[PDB]
Amino acid sequence: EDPQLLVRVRGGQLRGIRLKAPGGPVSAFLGIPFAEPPVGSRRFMPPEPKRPWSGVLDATTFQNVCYQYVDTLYPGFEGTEMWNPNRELSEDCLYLNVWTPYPRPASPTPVLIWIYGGGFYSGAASLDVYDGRFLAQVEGAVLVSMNYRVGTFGFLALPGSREAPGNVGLLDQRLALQWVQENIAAFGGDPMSVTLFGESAGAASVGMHILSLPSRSLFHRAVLQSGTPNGPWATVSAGEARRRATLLARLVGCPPGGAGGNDTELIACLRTRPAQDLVDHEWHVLPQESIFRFSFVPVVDGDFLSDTPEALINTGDFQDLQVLVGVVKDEGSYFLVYGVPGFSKDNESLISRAQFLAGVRIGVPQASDLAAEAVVLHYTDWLHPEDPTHLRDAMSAVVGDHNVVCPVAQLAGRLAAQGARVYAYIFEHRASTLTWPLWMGVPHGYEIEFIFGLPLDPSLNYTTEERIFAQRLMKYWTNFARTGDPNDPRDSKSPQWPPYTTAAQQYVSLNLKPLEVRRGLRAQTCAFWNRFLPKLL
Amino acid sequence: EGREDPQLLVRVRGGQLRGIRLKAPGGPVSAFLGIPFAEPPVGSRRFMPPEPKRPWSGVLDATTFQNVCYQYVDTLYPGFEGTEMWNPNRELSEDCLYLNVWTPYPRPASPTPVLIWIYGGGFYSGAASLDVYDGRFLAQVEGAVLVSMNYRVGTFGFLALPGSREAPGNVGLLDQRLALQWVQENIAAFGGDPMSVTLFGESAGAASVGMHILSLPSRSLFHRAVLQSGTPNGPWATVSAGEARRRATLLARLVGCPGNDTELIACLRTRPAQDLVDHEWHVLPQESIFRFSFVPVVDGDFLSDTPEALINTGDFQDLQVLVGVVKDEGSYFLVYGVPGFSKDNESLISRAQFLAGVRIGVPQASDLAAEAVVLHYTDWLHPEDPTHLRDAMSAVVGDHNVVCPVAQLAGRLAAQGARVYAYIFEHRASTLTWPLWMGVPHGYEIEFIFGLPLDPSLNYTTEERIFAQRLMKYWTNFARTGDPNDPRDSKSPQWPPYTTAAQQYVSLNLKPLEVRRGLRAQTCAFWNRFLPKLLSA
Repeated sequence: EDPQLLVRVRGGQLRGIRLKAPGGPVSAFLGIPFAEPPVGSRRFMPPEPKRPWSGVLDATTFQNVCYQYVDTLYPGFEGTEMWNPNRELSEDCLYLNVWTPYPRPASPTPVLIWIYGGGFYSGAASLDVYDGRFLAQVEGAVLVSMNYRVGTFGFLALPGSREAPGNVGLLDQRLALQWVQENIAAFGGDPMSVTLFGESAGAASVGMHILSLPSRSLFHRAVLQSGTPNGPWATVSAGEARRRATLLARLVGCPPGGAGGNDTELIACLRTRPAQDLVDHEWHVLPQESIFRFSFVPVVDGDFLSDTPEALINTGDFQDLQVLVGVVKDEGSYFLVYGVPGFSKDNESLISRAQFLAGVRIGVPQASDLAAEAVVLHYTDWLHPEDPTHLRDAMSAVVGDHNVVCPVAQLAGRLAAQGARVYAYIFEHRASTLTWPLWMGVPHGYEIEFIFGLPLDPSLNYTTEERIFAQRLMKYWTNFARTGDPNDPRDSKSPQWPPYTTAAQQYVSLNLKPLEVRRGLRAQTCAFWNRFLPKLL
Repeated sequence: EGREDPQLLVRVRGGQLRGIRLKAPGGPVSAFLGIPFAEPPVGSRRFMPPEPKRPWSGVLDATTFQNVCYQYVDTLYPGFEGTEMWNPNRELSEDCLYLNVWTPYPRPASPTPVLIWIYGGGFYSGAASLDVYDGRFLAQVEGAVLVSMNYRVGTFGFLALPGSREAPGNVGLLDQRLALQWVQENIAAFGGDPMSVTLFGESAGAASVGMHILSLPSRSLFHRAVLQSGTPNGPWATVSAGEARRRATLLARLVGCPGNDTELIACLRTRPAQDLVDHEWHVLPQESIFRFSFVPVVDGDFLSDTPEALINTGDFQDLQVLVGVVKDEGSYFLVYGVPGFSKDNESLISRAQFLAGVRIGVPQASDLAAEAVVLHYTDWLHPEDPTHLRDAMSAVVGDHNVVCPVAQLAGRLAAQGARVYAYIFEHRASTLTWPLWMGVPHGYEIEFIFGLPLDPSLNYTTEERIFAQRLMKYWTNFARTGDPNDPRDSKSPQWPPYTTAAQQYVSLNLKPLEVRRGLRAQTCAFWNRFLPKLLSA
């Protein structure tokens, strides 16, 4: 009966479990509920605060993973499985986790809050790669992660309606952030030094808390890894959200043969369907064949997001904000295998020129013929117009540039111009344990395990250099949480990480060599995506 | 005759000529200067095809250059060598259809390869009698027979009412062709070999050479071609029938000339030559640079279709061709009409001046096309940087008008079965009078090819004297064999053919031949493949 594992939060008492990290113990409080389960009449609805409970709630195990699509492209392949749910699915999933140092910090400690990715259609706070025991132990961080609704359950909107207003997955996140303001002190976290971090759709979510006023009072700093609120995939208009919602309805027999009058009736019908029925048809609502496009995503609703994220980053005022943003070396490789003909994890996917032109209409699905051609003409190496290696690598780059790198460059530029303090990075180390082929390089998400400190687990078989690398990254991130600046006060000469600016455009390479400072982030090519391409439409 | 030099009396089809013995550095040469090849195109013959020169009686004196064809005389910079060197150096007259021959002394016993020079001047100026076209060095050092002709420029050679009998257009091209015919019939009198005739020319001379390649009746008159910094395809070398009619009609109005093409032309014929020169520049549809009012027309006669159409669909089996560019094709005309630019300072310009310069250098571009140019050539790390802008302005004009047309031509020709050799000339004359920033402007390779540095009274450096010999060797080797390489000397590095697969070309400078690949390949994809489509929107 360890009093270190016994905490009273506002809703009552919790019992944690004592977990072991390589260099000592950590206290963990797993599966704490922060909301009423969003089930039955509450499906598609904003989350409500969890009611207080009697006695001592057992918070010693991860709670259920939110209901979602499960990947079966390569069944039993570690590459894909590591992202799949590692707990039972259930709409009753609004739970968070807290790792803290053992014994619980003497003074108030900066808090990191993690927001998983998964395209807004998948993910869970309980995956091995998001294990916060290492940051808690080695760096003394209080780490929090939360589940949020994904797919139709988190993101299906009939904008304007009372019963399905959209963005509820994001509100799940916001409620977990409120939960932290009110309760993290009890675990010895500092509600006054809260840093959000997230990757891919997680990073997009972080960016939305930045652009949504009611979230701004709940954190002080942000880290966006390989994702942004602006750009092609992360939001949809009200019009288009209505369209997919009503189309998902029609596809699952809602309403019987009316069909729709109003939203009230349509939503009522949608609530009566088994979770897996919605999910069965989640993927049939996209307007085009595509990759890096996802059916149910935050919506520009004039509420959570008062205007488009583009509009909001152009005019916002980010004076008292520190932000850390970066991308990996190969943002685009991963999704190629999910629907670009010619691509597979098994061979080396040396593609033809025709496969490349058809792959571009899939990668830039909203591109008109002329825009399509601009992209091809830009990305072809004219010295070797037909070399299959070049063509395979350019395909990857089209997707990564369009979806991640250029949106990130755009965000970094705007935030810096409007007064934020920005640090930017590219991550270039391919993990030795990686099970994807070499041609995919460093795919998105394969930095997370390093930031989270997994290589410090002797049992996991990372090279000894990788362990030292991971130590560095955890220092950068937690220094950034502590101070707003990833640089290490005690340390010199081994170069400083300079702020990113519109003028100098400096970012650093994160790999096994010490920091290298580079200038301009795909600057010519992003001028193409961010300045010319819009104008061509 | 009786008392004069036996080597200097020659008979041609039209009569008897007395040439002159001239000093070259390494010995004497024979020159026959001002041989008439046409009836003077005056009075009622203005705007009409040339007629062969009627035979004459007695011995025609061919010891001095003849008239220069009537043209605009530049005065932008009085006393300034850099511009003066291109200015007429004999009387301006419409009676200008003369040509010049240089051969060894004594004339060679066996037939010698003939090189025929076609001067540039944008189709509005030029003269075979400029110092930099002095044939004596190629004649003396390489034993070449060199021939150069005057051809009508400006209105006199190019004003066209397409379809009319009295001003069909392209007559300047016809003067050139008439001199090619004269060489066929008469060059053997001089020891020239009519079965080994190589055309070389620079700028509008190069575009001229290319017109002859593309025009069947000119085809039988030569075997090999050199095009220096110019092409028959591209934005300035030709105008449509419509546009030619429009400029001709406007010029007519501007000088007081009112259905009938007949009475319009008849009226133009009564106008003094200087009147047409005075209005020559007022007929261009836009403010521009690298655009000329009267240039070859696509008449469906001389040019059976556009040059672009004829290069794509023509069979170039029998053709060996040398093509190339200088380091800075665009710098020269920047001082003529892009505000910000000058010979007398370093011409650092602003972003505003650059955007304006782009509308002037690419006068046919829509707003969108122009914004594509500006996007492409902006350096997004240093987008306001005046040195880069100044150089980018040069590159836009140079690439659009010369470097990319040359690549499109080299490519199409190589694919249609021609042997193509390619170069970029990079040596700046030690004597050049333009400021440093202009680099190697077009035209400044010419004095090297013709071997002027061999005249010890000319102030070139010793390495320039050797470099000139190298180039004269390349050119006359090319004329001799269709291969610029020295057949024995496998010691020196080989100039390989340009091919679509490897796109090889050589650098010409003081260092030995170095081999490079792709001619602005990426950038030329922009001008040659993309930009056309953006001009179908």
